[PDB]
Amino acid sequence: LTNSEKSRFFLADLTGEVQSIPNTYGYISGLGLFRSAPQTQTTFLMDLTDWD
Amino acid sequence: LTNSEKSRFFLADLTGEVQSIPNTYGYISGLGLFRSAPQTQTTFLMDLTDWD
Amino acid sequence: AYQGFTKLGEREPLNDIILWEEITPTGHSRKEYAPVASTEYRVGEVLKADGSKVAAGQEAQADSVCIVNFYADLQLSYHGQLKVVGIYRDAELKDLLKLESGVDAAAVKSALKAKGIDFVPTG
Amino acid sequence: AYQGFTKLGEREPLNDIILWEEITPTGHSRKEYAPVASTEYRVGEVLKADGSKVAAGQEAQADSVCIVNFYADLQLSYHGQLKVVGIYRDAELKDLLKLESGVDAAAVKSALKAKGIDFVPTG
Amino acid sequence: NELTTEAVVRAKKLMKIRTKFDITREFLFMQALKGKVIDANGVLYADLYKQFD
Repeated sequence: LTNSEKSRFFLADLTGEVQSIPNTYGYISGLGLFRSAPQTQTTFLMDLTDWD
Repeated sequence: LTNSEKSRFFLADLTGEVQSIPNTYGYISGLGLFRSAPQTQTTFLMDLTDWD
Repeated sequence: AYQGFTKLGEREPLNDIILWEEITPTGHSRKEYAPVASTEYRVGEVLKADGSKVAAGQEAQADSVCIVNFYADLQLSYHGQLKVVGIYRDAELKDLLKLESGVDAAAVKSALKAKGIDFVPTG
Repeated sequence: AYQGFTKLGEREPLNDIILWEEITPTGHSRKEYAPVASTEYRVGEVLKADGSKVAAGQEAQADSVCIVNFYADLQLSYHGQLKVVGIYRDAELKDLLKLESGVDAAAVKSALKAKGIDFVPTG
Repeated sequence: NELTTEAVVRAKKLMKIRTKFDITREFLFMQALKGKVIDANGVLYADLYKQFD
């Protein structure tokens, strides 16, 4: 019971609360493929050695 | 707390209620002059006797 | 507030204008109208045959008196309904009639009285 | 003539577009306007010096961004205030803006950039 | 957000009716004290001065 429509002396029920939430995908992130490698600098280097 | 004046999503405050009862002057009825005389008929008679 | 004051509005009159009506099971004194066009209805206003109110001069029409508070803009009613209802047949009502500008009451009451509507004096 | 059902309304925008401003003892970034007669203000509406909204062609005359909700018939803001206020000096605002029909958004943004108002990209 | 009850309306209407009758009784008592019992509409019901000559 909040109020009527265009009259402050009558009432009406509530029910209400129909939430709508956007859909988010998390399959690749849920796969857990990537290993966390924290570092301190802003750039990092790697070496590539091959004796084919 | 009730709905605002022009918006259905903002709240205002209902301070209270002020009544204006009309004034009635009961004074003669409070004097208690007229004696109640319940009657079982639609009309009653009286006898007036006098001499000189 | 601005210009010193804001009034949120007098309450529209309720449906207590009834004192006695025929209580036929499917409605004897009640008749069914359709709101005409952007027209606001309250209780106790005299309505013509075609859902419209009685103006000056056309007092003889005086089909019925409204008993609902219809809101024109949303096309719903005082109770949340699609159609306005007035009372047009034999019944007794308080004389809380709502009349337009320039329309006298004596001709309106006489037209309603000849139809069956009687107006109890009100204090 | 009743179509579908009724929409009571949509919530007026909240005063939340302000992300940063020169907050001082007084309102350095915000100025007051005397509301124009029969004009209704919402949050995020661009105003000119006189206090009216920016129309087409007058984009260069943009002065401030309204941050309160005013009602024309009530002549009060939604906070029970008497005058409409808006951000005109240097500040950072969200990208949500309400412009009139045919109003160049880019021209309005550049005019506000000159005074010092910035618009953070909003998703 | 409180609804009105039938008992409240019943009591209010009954109180109004009782007060109406009380004020009517006071008016009629005053009219009788004046000497002629004239109803508010103006109709004469009992002219004491003429009855008692």
